[PDB]
Amino acid sequence: KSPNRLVVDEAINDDNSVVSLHPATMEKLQLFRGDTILIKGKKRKDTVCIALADETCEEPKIRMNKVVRSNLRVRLGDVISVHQCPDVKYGKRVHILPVDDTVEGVTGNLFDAYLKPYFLEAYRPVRKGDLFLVRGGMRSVEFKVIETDPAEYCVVAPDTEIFCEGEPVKREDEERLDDVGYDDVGGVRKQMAQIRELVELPLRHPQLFKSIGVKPPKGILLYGPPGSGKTLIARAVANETGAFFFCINGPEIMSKLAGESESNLRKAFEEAEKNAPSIIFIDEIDSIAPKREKTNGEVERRIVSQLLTLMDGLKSRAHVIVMGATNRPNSIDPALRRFGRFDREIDIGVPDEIGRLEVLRIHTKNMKLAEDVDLERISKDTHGYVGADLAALCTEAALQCIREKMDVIDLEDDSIDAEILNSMAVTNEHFHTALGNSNPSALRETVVEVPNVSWNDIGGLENVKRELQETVQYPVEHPEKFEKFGMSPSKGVLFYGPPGCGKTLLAKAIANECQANFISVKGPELLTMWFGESEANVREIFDKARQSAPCVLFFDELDSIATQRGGGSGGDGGGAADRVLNQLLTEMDGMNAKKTVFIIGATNRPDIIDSALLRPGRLDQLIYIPLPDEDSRLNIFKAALRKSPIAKDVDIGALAKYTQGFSGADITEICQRACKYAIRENIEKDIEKEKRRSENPEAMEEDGVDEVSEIKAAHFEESMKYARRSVSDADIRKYQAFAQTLQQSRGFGSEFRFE
Amino acid sequence: GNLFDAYLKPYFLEAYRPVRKGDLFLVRGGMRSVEFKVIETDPAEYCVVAPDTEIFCEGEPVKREDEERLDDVGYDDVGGVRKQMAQIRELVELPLRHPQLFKSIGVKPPKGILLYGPPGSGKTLIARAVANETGAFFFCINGPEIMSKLAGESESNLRKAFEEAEKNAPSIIFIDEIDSIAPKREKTNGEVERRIVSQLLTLMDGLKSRAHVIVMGATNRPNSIDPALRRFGRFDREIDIGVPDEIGRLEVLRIHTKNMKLAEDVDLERISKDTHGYVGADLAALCTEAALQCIREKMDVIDLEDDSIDAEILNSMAVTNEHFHTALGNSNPSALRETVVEVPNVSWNDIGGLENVKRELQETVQYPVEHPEKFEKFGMSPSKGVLFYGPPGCGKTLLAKAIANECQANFISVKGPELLTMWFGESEANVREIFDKARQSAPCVLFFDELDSIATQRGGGSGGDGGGAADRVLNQLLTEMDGMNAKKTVFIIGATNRPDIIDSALLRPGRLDQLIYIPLPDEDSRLNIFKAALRKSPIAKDVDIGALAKYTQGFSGADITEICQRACKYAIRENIEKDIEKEKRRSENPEAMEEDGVDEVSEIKAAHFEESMKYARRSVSDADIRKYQAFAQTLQQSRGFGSEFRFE
Ligand SMILES: Nc1ncnc2c1ncn2[C@@H]1O[C@H](COP(=O)(O)OP(=O)(O)O)[C@@H](O)[C@H]1O
Ligand SMILES: Nc1ncnc2c1ncn2[C@@H]1O[C@H](COP(=O)(O)OP(=O)(O)O)[C@@H](O)[C@H]1O
Ligand SMILES: Nc1ncnc2c1ncn2[C@@H]1O[C@H](COP(=O)(O)OP(=O)(O)O)[C@@H](O)[C@H]1O
Ligand SMILES: Nc1ncnc2c1ncn2[C@@H]1O[C@H](COP(=O)(O)OP(=O)(O)O)[C@@H](O)[C@H]1O
Repeated sequence: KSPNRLVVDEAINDDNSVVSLHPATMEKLQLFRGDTILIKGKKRKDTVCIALADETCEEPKIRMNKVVRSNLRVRLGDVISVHQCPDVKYGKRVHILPVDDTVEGVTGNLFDAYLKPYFLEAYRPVRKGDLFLVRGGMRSVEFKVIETDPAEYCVVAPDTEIFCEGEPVKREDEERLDDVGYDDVGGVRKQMAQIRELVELPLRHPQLFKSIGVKPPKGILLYGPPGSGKTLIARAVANETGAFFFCINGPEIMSKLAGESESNLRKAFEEAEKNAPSIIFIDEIDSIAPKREKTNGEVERRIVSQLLTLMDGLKSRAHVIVMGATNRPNSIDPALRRFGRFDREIDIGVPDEIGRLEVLRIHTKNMKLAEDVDLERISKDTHGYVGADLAALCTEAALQCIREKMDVIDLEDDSIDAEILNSMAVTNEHFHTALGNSNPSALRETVVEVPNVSWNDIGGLENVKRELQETVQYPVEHPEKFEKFGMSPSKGVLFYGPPGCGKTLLAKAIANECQANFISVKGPELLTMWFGESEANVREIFDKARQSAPCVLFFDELDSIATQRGGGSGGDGGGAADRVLNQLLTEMDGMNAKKTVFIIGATNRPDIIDSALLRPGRLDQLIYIPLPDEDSRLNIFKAALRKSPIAKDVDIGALAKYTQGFSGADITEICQRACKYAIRENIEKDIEKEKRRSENPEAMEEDGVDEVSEIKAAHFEESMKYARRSVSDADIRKYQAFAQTLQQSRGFGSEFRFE
Repeated sequence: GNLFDAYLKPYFLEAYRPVRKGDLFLVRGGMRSVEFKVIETDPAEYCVVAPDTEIFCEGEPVKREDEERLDDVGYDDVGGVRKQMAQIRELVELPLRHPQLFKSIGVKPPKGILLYGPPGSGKTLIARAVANETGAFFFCINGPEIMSKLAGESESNLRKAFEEAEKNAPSIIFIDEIDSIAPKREKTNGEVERRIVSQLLTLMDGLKSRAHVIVMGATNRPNSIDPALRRFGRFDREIDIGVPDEIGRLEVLRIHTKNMKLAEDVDLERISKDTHGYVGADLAALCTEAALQCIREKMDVIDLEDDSIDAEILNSMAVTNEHFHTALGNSNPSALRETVVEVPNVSWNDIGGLENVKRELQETVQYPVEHPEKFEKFGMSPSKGVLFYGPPGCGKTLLAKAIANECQANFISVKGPELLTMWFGESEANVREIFDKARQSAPCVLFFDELDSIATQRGGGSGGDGGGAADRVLNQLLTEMDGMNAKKTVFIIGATNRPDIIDSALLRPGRLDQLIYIPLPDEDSRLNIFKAALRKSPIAKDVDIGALAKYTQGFSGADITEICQRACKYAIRENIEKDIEKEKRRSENPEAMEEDGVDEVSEIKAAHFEESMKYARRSVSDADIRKYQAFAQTLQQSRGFGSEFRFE
């Protein structure tokens, strides 16, 4: 294996003529940064590129994009040869023609529309016969290079002539460059990695499994909310590995007559086996094999059995992978997930803020977004949006831009000029309107997130922070030393104290600091899961916690369900609170084996909490969160005002001294009322602009920077007029009569000295 | 490749294995097994392999003769089911190994066997092993395949199978997934659904006389099928293939890694301890994932490609502990909710004190079962109901586990929340199922914990006046305990923390009528508990323990364990801070020397114990002790009766 032989890799930058290598890789071949490098591919193909040094890449791997790989007829992870050749010289004339399959409906000067920005200031190497993709005008166009002066390869220069006259060329056997790839899917990085590591061996190296004799995975079930992108992921995996893709739709198979439905699956399996390696995607598999409780027999029980038979009908491996897709794991019957039929399961959940931003950037790559568009704000605003909703939002923004452009020009005809299409810019107003018009679809889904709260957002509670670190961070980040002492740490924490003191913030901060997933569940949410209880849902939550390890499972508002039976709980009819409490106890007893899931509970009435929760193996550790002291009150005031442009004539310290018995929520409410007063004052000052000009039309422009109207001492004094304490004095002593009994430290202070 | 150095060189290394011309042998390696057939040898027919003996191997592979495959399932390919394997072997040894004897004796042999357990537990594996190791003919019937086909064809397939099996007697018919063919009669689906099952029943009676044919069913739950299948003659035998225990899981892991070259650092015992709720299929998948991870790591550095990997390359792959750890972390169990019938590892030495309770438990439990021939001599039947009461966290569950282990009896643990969680639209059979699982596992100890949730008195000391959940379960428990007295080898032990509010229906004779009070440990027992909790922790030499026991008054065993846990956490923090010094010093001075002179143990010192004792909390108030004493004395009647009864 010569040093000039490497393994291709996917690149972060999507430039069509840029290849990234580590400096150590280039040192072995005398390659320098910014040079011109030839790469040889398969089936007698080759390309020319330029090199950039990136330290993130590794020596064995070379980074390229999809277009270069398509030109080289190679796939990801394949082996290529890299050579250097200084014969690449400046060319005089290069003749390029577009592809007929992509230029339908657009007629005009494609030169200034696409090629002029494409070759502007970039010395992109060009080889005769290759193809490249240009994105613009809300579409993508394939251009195939026809001729060039310097033999086969050349460098485009400002003085180089670019010939483009001629009819569009006809597509050859080369694959489409607009098909789905790994760059067309966003927010599913972990699941994408799992699927890639599951399917890399059976697909990229099939014959190896004839030699080793180990059975590769066969059945994969993807589940998630509709529109989350299961089919997109399947198609991307199939395309980027070069596999043959056969798509089976559940409605189509089920709709057809009996016997035909059984024959279609057999034909599909036969074709996939004959065209191995291949991927069979059974879209919407829930319709074919529903749960056995349906009690509908005859034909309903035939095909599913046949399906099971045909799942076992694959007598031996044939480089064939079946990929199911449903909405809920419990929707299908258990017999489908036996050993050999469907062994692998992946959850494609609703994306988070970063995933939503990635999807938005994916769906706007053909659009010319204006400079004022802020996709980060849109990603923050869209909560409960699946990728389909984001795609629809982008389409609506594009359509609004098209409507605004057509409002002023009556283009009509049959083909819009390419320059006109490229001149359309989508602004922030279109996105705002489309976002306001649209509605989410995955609001009720349990979100598994990594919170943004850190320790710096919490005012005080330093001892609680230290105890939480010792309790949570060490068992997971440093597990190799806990086993040395032979003592297994407890995984149950219960925060108790006055309401609005920072228990949820502490849970989010400890989840974020350990870089662990966070799941938040409330008592009303547990009770709302139908009073004709579907008792599996609670278990589902723990299941979602089990596959997301490491994770922090936070239960809030336990006082609604976790009250003692009869002694301190209303509703003696029962069946709702007691049932959920028993299910929680059983799940917490059964969760001890995961070793990486921490359960945190919060309550505001620790005296009436059920004693069954405090037993070992359950939330047996108790932490008391008190009202913040004056230093912590100063910290909370500073934290609440981290963004508000507060005026310089402020004290804050006397605010902390004055606010006794006020919780953090009360401080936040005081700041909110001060902000409202400042808003009112700013509005009244803005009204002066209209009033003065109405009283005198000859008034001059007074728009000398907008009046900030900072939070001044007057606003704070007005807000403090009705500042209400949320906790009475009796609450503090009630909590103290539980903390001291749960500490046993008033009489044990430095009184145990032994040698 | 060079199969010689790959397989034969280690096979004949230092072993003087006799070799006969014409035989075959199996060599395991490279994640596979290879059959080698001996062709020739110099000393006539038999010879002894020696280091100076030439080994010729050049030539094409031979073609398989009528000899059976050596990779087929056998008794060594099944693990963790030793008792059930013995039962099946003793049930099928006579009809299969000695068939014609049943034409002479005239006694009807067993015909129908139903194996049940969680999916993936290994029912088909057991059936195939039994069929192969007895030389019987094996016909496999799959429920989905029979049910899927059209009407009339489904009835004809069973008839053809029975005809073929009878014509090729002795034989075993395995009806895999029999639950689909004959579900419970409550399905209320008629016509075809009622045809085949009836036909099945007919074909179960269609075997007019014995024909050296054994039918072997396989379902998931005994109550899933209709009762008419288990009539006299159709399906008379039933075996439960439950989820394996730690030893069974270790056996399965060793079974599935016999073709793999495990590295020296692999500790399968830790994996067996870690995997809880894993059926054999899950363990097989885990081993396959570890092997695949090893293959990926090996392919990461070499681009072998071609079409056939060299045998030496395959044999060079070693599976390490990191691969097993990663695969175990990735995998998830499948039998978590199954009732586990285990033999606990707790012994008397793990319990601090309670010597009188240990003696009473021995007299109550061990003697009636280990020495039953002398109880009948006196003519008095011992009671089988014990109720532990006392403060929480004092060792009632430990006592139950220890008494189960000392008698070498199975242990089943059930909690009140588990009983209530069995749907509030109660499937009332589940409680009975537990007792049924106790009945077939005799001798067994059935331990009920946290009875205070369901066993409170009706109305007087129980919340939720709507009813239907706690009272129903209490009535079912009373009925089952009344009906359990006939087994003579099942002991029911209950534990509660509020004996004053317990229902008086439980204390009647024939039920948990014996009461034992477990008190807070005394100072000697506190010393014993401190010693037991620290049996593995490397405690420092500057410790007293005795003054710890003296100081901890009103602290339960759980409190002592929590104190030790907090001390361990403090030691962990100190060790982490000391480890950070290795990075800090080298960052402040890159020319620092290697200070890795054995890892700092950071033993539990007096400072850690003193820090932990700062917030050491008593879990029981002083009122709890007197509340329990106001029940113990009334349940003992011994304050006024001490050595006051002297008669001759
Ligand atoms: N994670 C994602 N990234 C980018 N696009 C997505 C994503 N999820 C869904 N989409 C878009 O949604 C459209 C249809 O979604 P689809 O995959 O059919 O839904 P389902 O997964 O329920 O079958 C696709 O055209 C795709 O562009
Ligand atoms: N110690 C604190 N530091 C910063 N913010 C706080 C603190 N305590 C309360 N807050 C504010 O109070 C609001 C709600 O408090 P929350 O944590 O929900 O109360 P609880 O602990 O009762 O759930 C949060 O938005 C948070 O900003
Ligand atoms: N006790 C066991 N020992 C060894 N392997 C087992 C055991 N139980 C299950 N397996 C493995 O599980 C695989 C399939 O299990 P199977 O017997 O088909 O499940 P079921 O019993 O539900 O039909 C078999 O290939 C076997 O190797
Ligand atoms: N006498 C004792 N000897 C040893 N350990 C004990 C003792 N009492 C309590 N423990 C410890 O307390 C923990 C839980 O006690 P447990 O037996 O569950 O209490 P309960 O009897 O209320 O069920 C166990 O892990 C055990 O190690």
